[PDB]
Amino acid sequence: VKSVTLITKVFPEGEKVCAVVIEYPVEIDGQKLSPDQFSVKVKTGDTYSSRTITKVYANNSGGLSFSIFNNRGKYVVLELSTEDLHSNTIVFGPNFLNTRMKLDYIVSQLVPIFDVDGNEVEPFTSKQTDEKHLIIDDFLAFTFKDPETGVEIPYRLFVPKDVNPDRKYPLVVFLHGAGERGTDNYLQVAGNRGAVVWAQPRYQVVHPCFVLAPQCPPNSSWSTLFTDNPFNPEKPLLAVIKIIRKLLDEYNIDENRIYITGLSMGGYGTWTAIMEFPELFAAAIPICGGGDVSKVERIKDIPIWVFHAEDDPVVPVENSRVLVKKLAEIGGKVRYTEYEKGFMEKHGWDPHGSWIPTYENQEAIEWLFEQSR
Amino acid sequence: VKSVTLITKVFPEGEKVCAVVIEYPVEIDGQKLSPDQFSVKVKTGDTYSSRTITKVYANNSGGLSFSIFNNRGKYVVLELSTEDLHSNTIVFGPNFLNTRMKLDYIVSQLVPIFDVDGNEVEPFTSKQTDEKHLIIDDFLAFTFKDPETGVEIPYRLFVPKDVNPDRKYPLVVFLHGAGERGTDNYLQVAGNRGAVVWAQPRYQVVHPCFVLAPQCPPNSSWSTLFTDNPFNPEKPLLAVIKIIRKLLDEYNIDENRIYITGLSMGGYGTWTAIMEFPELFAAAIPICGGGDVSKVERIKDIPIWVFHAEDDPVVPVENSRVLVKKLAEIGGKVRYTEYEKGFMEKHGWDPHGSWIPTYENQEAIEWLFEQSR
Amino acid sequence: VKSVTLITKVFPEGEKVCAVVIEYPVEIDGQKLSPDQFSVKVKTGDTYSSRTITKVYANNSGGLSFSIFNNRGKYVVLELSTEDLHSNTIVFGPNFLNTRMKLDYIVSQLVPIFDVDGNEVEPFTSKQTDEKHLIIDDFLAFTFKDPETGVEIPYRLFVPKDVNPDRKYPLVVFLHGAGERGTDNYLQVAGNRGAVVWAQPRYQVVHPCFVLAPQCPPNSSWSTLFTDRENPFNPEKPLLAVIKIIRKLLDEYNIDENRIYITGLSMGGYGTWTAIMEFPELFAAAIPICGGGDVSKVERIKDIPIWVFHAEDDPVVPVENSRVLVKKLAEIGGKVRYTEYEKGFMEKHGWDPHGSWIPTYENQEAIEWLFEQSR
Amino acid sequence: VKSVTLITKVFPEGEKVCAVVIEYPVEIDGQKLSPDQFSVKVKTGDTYSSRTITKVYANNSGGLSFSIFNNRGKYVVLELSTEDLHSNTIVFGPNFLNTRMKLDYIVSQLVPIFDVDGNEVEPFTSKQTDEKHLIIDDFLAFTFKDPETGVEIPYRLFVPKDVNPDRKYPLVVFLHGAGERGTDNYLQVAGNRGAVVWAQPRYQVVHPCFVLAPQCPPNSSWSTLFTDRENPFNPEKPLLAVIKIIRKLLDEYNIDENRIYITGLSMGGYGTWTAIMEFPELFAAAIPICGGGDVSKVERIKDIPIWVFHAEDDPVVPVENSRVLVKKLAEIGGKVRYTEYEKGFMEKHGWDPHGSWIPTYENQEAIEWLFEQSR
Amino acid sequence: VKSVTLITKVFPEGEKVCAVVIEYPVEIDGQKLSPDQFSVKVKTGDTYSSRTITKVYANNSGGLSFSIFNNRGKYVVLELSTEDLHSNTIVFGPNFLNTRMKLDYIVSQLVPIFDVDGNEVEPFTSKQTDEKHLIIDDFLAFTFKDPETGVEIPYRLFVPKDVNPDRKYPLVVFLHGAGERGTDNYLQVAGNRGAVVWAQPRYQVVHPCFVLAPQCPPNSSWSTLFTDRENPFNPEKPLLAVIKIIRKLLDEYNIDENRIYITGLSMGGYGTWTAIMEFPELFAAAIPICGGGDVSKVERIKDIPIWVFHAEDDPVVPVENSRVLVKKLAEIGGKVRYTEYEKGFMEKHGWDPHGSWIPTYENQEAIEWLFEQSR
Repeated sequence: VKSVTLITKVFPEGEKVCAVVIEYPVEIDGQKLSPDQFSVKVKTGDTYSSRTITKVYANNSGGLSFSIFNNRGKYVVLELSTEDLHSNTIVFGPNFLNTRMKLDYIVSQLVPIFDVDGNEVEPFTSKQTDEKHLIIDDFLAFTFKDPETGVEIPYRLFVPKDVNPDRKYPLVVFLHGAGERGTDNYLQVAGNRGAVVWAQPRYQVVHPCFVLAPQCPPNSSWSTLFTDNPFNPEKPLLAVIKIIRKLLDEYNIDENRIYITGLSMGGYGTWTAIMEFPELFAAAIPICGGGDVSKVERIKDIPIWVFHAEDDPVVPVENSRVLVKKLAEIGGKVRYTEYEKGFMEKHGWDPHGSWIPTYENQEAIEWLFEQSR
Repeated sequence: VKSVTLITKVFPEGEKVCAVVIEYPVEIDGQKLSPDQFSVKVKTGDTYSSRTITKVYANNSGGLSFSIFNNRGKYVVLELSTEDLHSNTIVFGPNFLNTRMKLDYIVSQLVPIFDVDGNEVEPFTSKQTDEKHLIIDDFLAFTFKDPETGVEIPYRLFVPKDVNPDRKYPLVVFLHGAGERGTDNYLQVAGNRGAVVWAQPRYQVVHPCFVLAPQCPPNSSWSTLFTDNPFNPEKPLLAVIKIIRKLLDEYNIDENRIYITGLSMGGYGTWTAIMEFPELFAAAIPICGGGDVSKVERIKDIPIWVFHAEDDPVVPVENSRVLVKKLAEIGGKVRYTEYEKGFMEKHGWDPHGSWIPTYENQEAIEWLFEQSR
Repeated sequence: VKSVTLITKVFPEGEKVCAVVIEYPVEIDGQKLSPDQFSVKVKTGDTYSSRTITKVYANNSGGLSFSIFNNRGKYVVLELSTEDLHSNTIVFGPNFLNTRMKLDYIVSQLVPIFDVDGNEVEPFTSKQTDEKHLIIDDFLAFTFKDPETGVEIPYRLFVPKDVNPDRKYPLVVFLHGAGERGTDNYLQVAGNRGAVVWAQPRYQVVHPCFVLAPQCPPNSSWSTLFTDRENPFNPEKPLLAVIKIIRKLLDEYNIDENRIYITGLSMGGYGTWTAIMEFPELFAAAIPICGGGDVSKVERIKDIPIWVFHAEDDPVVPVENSRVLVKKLAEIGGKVRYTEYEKGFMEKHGWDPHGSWIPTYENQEAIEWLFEQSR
Repeated sequence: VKSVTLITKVFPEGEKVCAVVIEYPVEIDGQKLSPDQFSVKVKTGDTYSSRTITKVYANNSGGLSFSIFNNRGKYVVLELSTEDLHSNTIVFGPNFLNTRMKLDYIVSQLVPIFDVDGNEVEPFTSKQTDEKHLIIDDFLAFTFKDPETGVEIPYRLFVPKDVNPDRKYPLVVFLHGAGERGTDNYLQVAGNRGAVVWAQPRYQVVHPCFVLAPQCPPNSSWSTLFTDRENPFNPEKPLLAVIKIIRKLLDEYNIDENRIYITGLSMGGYGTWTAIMEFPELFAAAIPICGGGDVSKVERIKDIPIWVFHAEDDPVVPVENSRVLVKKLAEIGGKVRYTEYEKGFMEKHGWDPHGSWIPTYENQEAIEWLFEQSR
Repeated sequence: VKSVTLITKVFPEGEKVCAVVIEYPVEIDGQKLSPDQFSVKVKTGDTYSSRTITKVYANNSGGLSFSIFNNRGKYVVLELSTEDLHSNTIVFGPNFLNTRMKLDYIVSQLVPIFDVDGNEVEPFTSKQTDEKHLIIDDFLAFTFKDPETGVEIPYRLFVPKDVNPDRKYPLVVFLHGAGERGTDNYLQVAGNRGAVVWAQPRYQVVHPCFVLAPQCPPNSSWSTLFTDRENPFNPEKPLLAVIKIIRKLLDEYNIDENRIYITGLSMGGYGTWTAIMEFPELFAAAIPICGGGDVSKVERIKDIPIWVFHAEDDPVVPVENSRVLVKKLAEIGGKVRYTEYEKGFMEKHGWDPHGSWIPTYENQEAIEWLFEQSR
């Protein structure tokens, strides 16, 4: 068997293994395939536990493309349940610091299966020969060192394809994630849909654009939140602005539509970037953060859509209310969606994670792309 | 008993029997009625199986109008569960060709029931004496023969009521449905809410309008999809344009607001009608189809809202993406709602059936009626 | 449709309607019948509730019989869940007096059905036209007028069938509990399996067998239980009458003076203890279920085989009532057995702990044991 | 991997695959094994379904034995739910003829596992390489050729072990039902616990014991049941042959002429009734389960202890068939017992009411009773 | 509130807290009480979990007694689900040594309640103030000092009540299993129904009865089981001591030398086998449950009635241990019975297969049988 390839996809909750794709040396008859023919298990961290296969099928493609008219062949896709316990690639160890386990899978075809010419294909068992990281393999990895010197900032950059080069396109800049701090240049783009949502074909076909997901080192934050008032720019945020300038230097990016959005720490981060560099950004979506209300007047002309859940037990909701109230009463350009108590838990999410429905809200995506300077 | 009348209503999934209405020769006390007093069963096709009665009540009306203040009399309504196995009137036999069984019901009042003057009304059992087809009996049946000659095209036409005649009103033209092909002049209007949604009082009170649901014969399609590139007009679509001209000839229809929408085969159909007759239509909603991207420039000024689910295993989603991407980058007037993988199955629908949420989306109805030339 | 007949049968917790039999104008093939073609409902008391039909079949007998081989005939049997709420015929009224519901059913064939001839019998709906009381209908009804005391006592008696007139057979006499008191001559045979078990074919065919089941009248009781707060151990008129009727039976029938057994529950349990103690000469063996006791008198019963039953947690009749008789019986040289149902045993099996007669009449060992007794 | 062995065992409703034993090249610690490390599947008939693995453990025996103390060895046992749909080895074909499925399994170790040495045996997948028939493999296979009639009769015989050659022991002869007819010499010992119960260690160790289990051939039957519609009570060739083989056994073995017991079910129940009535001199005691009867002949069997079993609602063999023999037996002076399973009792326990042999062979009282009989 | 008393009772799997009784300052009507007015909780070990209250009622006794008739008094009984996780008093520690939890409860009346006087007792909350050990509190505690060997042996002895001093009565001696070893004199009477069943009123009233339940000390065991890897069949000091104490009892009490019965499980099963084989003259009958054997010695026990019990799949004590003694007993002329619980039987009933003492002490046949034995 040529390979068995784990597929990962970023789900509102974070990155998960959603499929295994097995490459056969012959052409499998999908019609006759079924979940009970295979097993897929995940190592954590010393025993394996089962993954629920929900669907099976086939193609000469080898991503997750199902077609009823030819269910075949070389490639067999086993879909996995995203509700499985160990579906997540990221484990939230006991700080504001998550990590991404190396992926450890064993896969077996359990019984013989029929190929297109009606042979049997014999059982096999195998560890994976691959990962493939969906929409997260299309973000370029880069490093930027703040010279003079010298905080290094890994970042991920999505460049649109294939999109006439004598035109300029928006930049969406994203800020994770206390949990997503680190040095690996992956967490920031995998913790949630913050960076990746903008890169989905559904939105790219209609708002082609760049996305920037920089990564804050451990023990630092975007604002002086974790380094002590928590509202001033900290050197990682400082460095991001410079990365933005480099990107406009290097790429056909529309200076009139640089958008910024961020989450929790990256919430503070968003308010802070707009309040310190207010000529730079065309619009903002700060999610469950705070910022300096004495400085709201600087940003009265930036369209902003604020999000926060009422029952956020990590970042008090009042941190959004206060900015929203001041912004609005001074002539504004502000929206505000304050998720009701119980809403989040009703949808199976920690009430801090208000970024989940926010990035799943097509009204807000569309809104952002209507902004300009 | 004067009659027992099956009521049908078109549900997003298609037409179903949702009630039985029994006409008594005296006036029944609804207060005292209950589901366990009756039985309703459906013949398929050689045994009968039970229908779940969910609610009972009464009136001098005899559609499904429940009133708590007088629960009486002549008329007894038994509501049926739309989740029942054999609730659908249409069976999807093994092609791209569905059919509508003749309706075969037996109904019994099981125990004596009380009338308003406190008599008993004795048990009875009966086959149905009637169908009544809701909002599907308000579409006129007509035939059009393409003279010269001679493909005949049955069609259904909803004419608004009662709406000052010295004014012009929009035409909504709908295209089913590979499955809904046939000759009966019913399938097209019963397969799903494609034609009927526009005719609902909720929308008619505020956007009075005509609707046209023509029917494509078997073995043909709207575009050269099923007759072989699948993007050119096939003679049934050709004939529809002529039916549209006849209708403007015959009816006070606003030439500036002829809207077109369609589904799958009728998806291709929609793109095709706009790309070949671009002066004719004011807006379009193509659902899960494709069309010719070399011809997108002709339609750059037609407002279009495209719909497709990501995991459509019949019509690849890329068929919408490609048109959307080209349309947008050339100056557009295009929306796009690409339902996420898992969305459809989460709501109990085959992921091909993206027309179901689309016609259930009040934003899209309203949108269409804001268009004009 | 010729008739619709309610089939009742006495189950451990009393008599329930277990089947409905419809006599069709022609025969019918049951192979093609199915539960969802019919409906069965009870009234209670001004609405109906459904009986759940668990199997449909056909025979030519009219009872419950079914062979895979010939599932056909003019009779269609609809069997009903015995676990249905409204299956019991007897509503337990207060305080200690039960009443049987006049039975009230409507039945439907809902869809056409195939016949042997055929091919279609049309839907019908109907009240019932007949009860059939399976096993209760083999007990002849009689009334006895006690010529010494006026008291009238209705009774039901089972006479064995196809038995040699030249041999003699045992008599089982059953005394019912308070709740079965009445004047209808039905209750005491339908409230539990107390009379009827002895009359089941499974037992009759190995131990043919008369059964006398007397009814005691609503404002007395077998012993001075309900007719005195001093010592409810003395024989009351109804019990005394029962004796005279045992003697009528002996005169009228080929009954074996040496094997007149006696059992009863609760008020009938006191009844049983009182009977054997006041007439030690009469009975071969006794099964007193939840009753009570003249302890001063166990010496007269020293030689009668007795198997006592009671539940530890009986909240109506303290278990100590059986324990005391058994203790004394035992220490005096006995011929006594005693099964005392553990706390919780009854509710575990879904039974009020007072109803200890329920597992007892279901005990094959107990039945067999009674029959190996004699004088 | 040295072998993968299917363990079958005869359960009350017939023979099921209950375990899969894998012989590994080294020993293994079961302390560290768990059900989710393996997979077990049957074919039927061109797909597989899973057997549910309920416990994993190791021994050095190769059978089902497990001690908490040393959960280790080259053998790994995967125990399987006996409630799985595809556990039975025997598919009930029509009309009255069952067939055993050639067995078809694939087994997997899915993840690496720790060994004693060690530390890793890699995943493998495999068809089985062996059946082991637990208890059916102690019955020697023989065929007898009846020299008077040509008929060939395959039979299985259990010979006791570690028993004194100088004493003599009982013979239990089992006659199987219609469905077990055939020519394979396996069916009649695997279809139910009829032969094998007598051969279980729990009983052998208190009542050592030969068991003869003859097979009757697909187009006849023990009595003139299936070979005549006039009176299916006469001995047919297969039964007659069985007698001759009892005599061979007596000649060849230290069997006690005074304790040749006989039981069978259904066609074997008729068989049993016919055998004892036509050869009253031969058998010490009989257990005929759902069979039928020459009533004219019970006088010859007057002195044979007999315990009849039947279910009231048997839809294949009317219960009246047992009732009639029992009634007569009883009134003539007997030595007859009779347990008749109440309507519903069988389905309550999940059993077709015809299979009354199932609770019967599970009755310790019945087994014990047979062994206290003799001439 | 006068007191809150924990009611414990010995259930087949050991002693559980089954009720909580509250003594109120006045009487109370239980007719008006309901489970949701109270709360009951255990500690374990630094949190509490709820006991589920299944019924509330009142009496004037203080124990579990309830009559429908007078549901009233100063005592309020809260009955608790015996299926609750934290109901057992005994935590099974390692390796083979169990310990009883000091008991730790808090109880609440949550809402006001109506009294007889009345009309309101206010909410209260409280630790318990009392245990009451139902049946374990009828066994007097004693210690014996073996004057030949120093060994001290605690024991519990049940003396019958209201019994004639002039007659003599049986002695049942129970030897507990490894886990009940200790020095507390409680374990061996609370770990299972081994001692206490004989002491239940249901049995006492038909077979009055002493029960001796000795405790063996944590680092030995009745036979040379845990004190030698050569042959664990010899009498160890603790067993020897037990004998001397049987003799003390005979001296001190009206015990019948002809009916000293003996039973024990596991380590107590070995104990039982060893006892009767080394002192054949002493015991009338034995029930050894999952134990093991000096096979060379069964000839001395040839005449002792013995009913052995073991489960086929016991993973601690191989069933072959019972099979071997039974086989020999049988072939030598016996007086031996043997019930061997089938594989799966135990787990089906929710029991570890080693605990075969659980169904055994629940077997009325076994109990009755022991009592018909004598010399």
